[PDB]
Amino acid sequence: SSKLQALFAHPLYNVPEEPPLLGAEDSLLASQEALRYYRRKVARWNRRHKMYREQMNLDPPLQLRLEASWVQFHLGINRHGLYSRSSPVVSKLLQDMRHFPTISADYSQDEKALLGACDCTQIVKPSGVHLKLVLRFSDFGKAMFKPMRQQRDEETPVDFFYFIDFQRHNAEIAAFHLDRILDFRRVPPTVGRIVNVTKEILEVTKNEILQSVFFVSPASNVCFFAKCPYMCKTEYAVCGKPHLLEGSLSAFLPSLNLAPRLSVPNPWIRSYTLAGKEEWEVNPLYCDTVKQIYPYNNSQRLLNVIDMAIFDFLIGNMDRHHYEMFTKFGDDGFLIHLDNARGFGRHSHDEISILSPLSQCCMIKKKTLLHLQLLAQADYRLSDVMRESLLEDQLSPVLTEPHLLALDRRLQTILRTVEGCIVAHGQQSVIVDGP
Amino acid sequence: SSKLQALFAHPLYNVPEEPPLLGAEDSLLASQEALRYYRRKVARWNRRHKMYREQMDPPLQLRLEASWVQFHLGINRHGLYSRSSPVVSKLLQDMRHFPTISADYSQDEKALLGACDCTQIVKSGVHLKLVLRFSDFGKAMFKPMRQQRDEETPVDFFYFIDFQRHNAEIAAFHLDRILDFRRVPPTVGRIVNVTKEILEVTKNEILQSVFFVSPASNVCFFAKCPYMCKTEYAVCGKPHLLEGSLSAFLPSLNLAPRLSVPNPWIRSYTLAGKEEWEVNPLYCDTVKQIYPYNNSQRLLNVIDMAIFDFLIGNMDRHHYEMFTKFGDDGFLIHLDNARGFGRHSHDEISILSPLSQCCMIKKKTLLHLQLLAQADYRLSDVMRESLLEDQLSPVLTEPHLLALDRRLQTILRTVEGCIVAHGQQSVIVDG
Ligand SMILES: Nc1ncnc2c1ncn2[C@@H]1O[C@H](COP(=O)(O)OP(=O)(O)OP(=O)(O)O)[C@@H](O)[C@H]1O
Ligand SMILES: Nc1ncnc2c1ncn2[C@@H]1O[C@H](COP(=O)(O)OP(=O)(O)OP(=O)(O)O)[C@@H](O)[C@H]1O
Ligand SMILES: *[C@@H]1O[C@H](CO)[C@@H](O[C@@H]2O[C@H](CO)[C@@H](O)[C@H](O)[C@H]2NC(C)=O)[C@H](O)[C@H]1NC(C)=O
Ligand SMILES: *[C@@H]1O[C@H](CO)[C@@H](O[C@@H]2O[C@H](CO)[C@@H](O)[C@H](O)[C@H]2NC(C)=O)[C@H](O)[C@H]1NC(C)=O
Ligand SMILES: *[C@@H]1O[C@H](CO)[C@@H](O)[C@H](O)[C@H]1NC(C)=O
Ligand SMILES: *[C@@H]1O[C@H](CO)[C@@H](O)[C@H](O)[C@H]1NC(C)=O
Repeated sequence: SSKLQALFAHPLYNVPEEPPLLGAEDSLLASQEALRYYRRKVARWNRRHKMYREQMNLDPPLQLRLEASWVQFHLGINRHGLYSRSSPVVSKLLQDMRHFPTISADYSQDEKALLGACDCTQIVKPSGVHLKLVLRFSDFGKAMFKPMRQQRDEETPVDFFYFIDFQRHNAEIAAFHLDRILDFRRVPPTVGRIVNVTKEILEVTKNEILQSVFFVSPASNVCFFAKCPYMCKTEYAVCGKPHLLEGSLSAFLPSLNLAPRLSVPNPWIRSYTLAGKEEWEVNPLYCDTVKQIYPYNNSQRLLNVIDMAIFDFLIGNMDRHHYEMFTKFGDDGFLIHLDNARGFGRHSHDEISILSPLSQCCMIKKKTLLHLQLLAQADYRLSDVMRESLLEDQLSPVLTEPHLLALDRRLQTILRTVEGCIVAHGQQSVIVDGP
Repeated sequence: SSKLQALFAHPLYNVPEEPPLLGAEDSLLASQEALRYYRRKVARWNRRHKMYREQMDPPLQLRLEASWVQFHLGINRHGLYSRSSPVVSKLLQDMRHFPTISADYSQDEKALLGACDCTQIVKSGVHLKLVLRFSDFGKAMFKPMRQQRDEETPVDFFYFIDFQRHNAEIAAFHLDRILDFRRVPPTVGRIVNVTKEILEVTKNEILQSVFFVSPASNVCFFAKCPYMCKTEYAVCGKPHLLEGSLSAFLPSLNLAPRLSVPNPWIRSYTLAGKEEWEVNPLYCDTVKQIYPYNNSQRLLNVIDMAIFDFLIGNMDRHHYEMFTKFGDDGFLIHLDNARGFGRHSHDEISILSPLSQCCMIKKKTLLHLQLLAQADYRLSDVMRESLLEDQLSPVLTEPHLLALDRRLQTILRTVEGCIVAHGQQSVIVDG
């Protein structure tokens, strides 16, 4: 039969989560306050669209429809995660980002600043994906489009080979599918899409700078480039073949005006060579100190970081410098796992230093451990349910077989690490229950 | 006598460097082209200053004998400045004493205004730094001392806070000069009247509006977006004076373009047991076959940079910068050393990975390290002596100074390990 279907039909994936949702105070957005904010944005967008049409030389207006996928997605964000388990709203949102036509395109706000005044210090930073764009669909929803990395390192002399995000777009897609399978529900829905850069980007953008950077390749391909990255001799161009370009689309979170977010540094982003001969991943003194440092003094926050370390270890992401949280949900709120483009880069190496929070603190959520133990059994094998889940995406296969099988190998390392913690402290100390 | 004086009088610190400079192609700037560019900027600044003052004095003239002008014209293929340079000595004094005439935000921080997004704010970033311009038209990067405790910055993680930030920029330059790397810009400490020398001289209305008087009757200025993100957001005089670090500006990118290059050893990896990462050569054997590390000079320069970073315990050298004119094999600029001198009781040997994996080192670099390990030229003694010249003396406490001796011994013991495995001929490269 189907292992993915058996997984979500399993009793474990149908246990109600505690404490139950109390409606208002547990939802991220207030429906009436958020809807009138979106209605003002749609009226704003229609005014710009009517005036822009007059400035050039030339359809019915757009209406904010409450039943849109992204609207229900935003209103569905609650204290338990970004989305619900076995959610038909997420399924509809994935299809909508995959098929809906685009109506506008622009740069991301963080890259509109780096249009200068070209300085290679703020351009060659890691984890930064230049040439990415924000697309707006016909239902007014927005997604972050990260195009596939195409240029080899000979075309980018400054880039170091083993740091290039070759798997960049595949990593965003597969990280969401693993998030759903693990039932963390902490990364935004993400799909692959083959995009006509001419029709769905160049012909819909109102940004004159983005219009001017499009050009025709000597091989008769349609391309757009970033000028400042080109001068810094890093990645600067992507091209259709001759029009179609493959990439990843990630659904936008609610506006920071409606839901502010904080960025918090990851205390385990770096490992340290301790004075011999105790190993870093096994020594608990660091976490013993972090446990006494706000906000890691409360149980939920440290357990959430341990969840994030397990997720990062599974995808081999060494670049989680910071994690983000919603302000409304306070310190005990869940962590948002954004920008996973640095994952799934090395299928033949497992960086156990990512697991350091688990191996040092020696505690784990009961829910998290049961899901990992279930995904290690043959009937629910993690590589099988992942491969099956990823067949839904337009860019199937998202992950090759070596990456899928590495998920099973890294899962065994996580469970074998849990065994080590239990030997040293007992199940009562390691396996923490939820309020 | 004086160990610092004995160091620079030693024969080693007076050997002429090969190959000798051939004048034109070895200097960074073309004198006549750069001087007319600076003269246009001074005329521009006088034009901006004449209109601004009318909306509410004799003009400024670009003087060739100014310290920073000779500093810029002195940059050549061998480093940012010359050994035992009286121009550098004058520049350190000028940045310490000259009055300011203008103040503004750094260019990279004018972008984050803002439009507040905490992702681009909590990035090694000093958001309260300012660029000051002196009466001789020279510019310096002012990084104020970190004052706010972590209770006032709920998002900041304690062991990541750059408490030693301003002292680290100063001490990193003094160590750069003592090592004779000559690769970081001259840097001084200064106790700055934030009212007289910043608020009353800036033409940026936003910077004017962020100044306020503390309830404790201190003069402060703050950053709005960092405050909302619950990170470091304010520094204060007591009630006017605030100490910080001043780093001399490099020439304009219009005159001398620079590239940023990722450090291939910024991260360490857990190899399959039980071979250690810093000792296993397979990684550098691969990097040696990857441009531009296939040529000798570039890899040796990175190894120099790793030695420097290990001495100061800087784990945050994600990128290094180079001048475009000098092409490959050019020297590396060691900028923004604010993350150094943070842990005096811990030695992160993974920083030394380029040396311990590649097992090669410059002959010049090794001889300077071997000399600085001897009692008569002890690195901690010459550093402590050198740092007494700064207004914020001692700049470094005793644990940080003594850690320099311990890390120097670790570097030398690593070289011995390389020589045992490959012999002196393979490890010690000549120029
Ligand atoms: N799913 C996501 N993946 C990656 N980054 C995201 C995602 N959602 C939001 N962001 C980040 O948040 C920014 C959008 O923040 P903002 O609050 O401006 O949203 P907005 O809807 O554009 O705001 P406004 O309501 O003013 O138009 C993006 O530039 C991006 O960097
Ligand atoms: N000593 C230094 N330490 C650290 N960073 C520096 C130093 N000198 C220069 N920089 C960096 O290099 C950048 C150079 O900027 P820029 O090219 O605008 O210089 P400029 O002289 O202001 O140029 P312009 O001729 O346009 O005025 C600065 O923004 C600064 O961040
Ligand atoms: C992708 O989009 C482009 C642009 O709309 C399509 O190209 C055009 O349609 C036909 C086919 O060449 C021509 O008569 C038009 O003149 C083209 N327009 C432009 C602006 O070039 C293209 O067909 C789409 N599909 C693919 C697979 O490329
Ligand atoms: C720092 O600078 C301020 C401003 O120049 C000095 O304050 C002034 O002191 C004079 C008398 O010496 C008064 O006439 C002004 O009204 C003061 N201005 C303000 C804003 O208070 C201050 O004395 C300086 N502090 C030093 C040099 O330590
Ligand atoms: C965690 O520590 C903070 C310290 O400010 C305290 O306010 C909070 O009540 C503590 N919570 C728990 C669950 O220990
Ligand atoms: C290193 O490789 C580049 C390009 O592959 C080449 O131009 C250069 O000459 C090589 N280095 C040496 C020392 O030959």
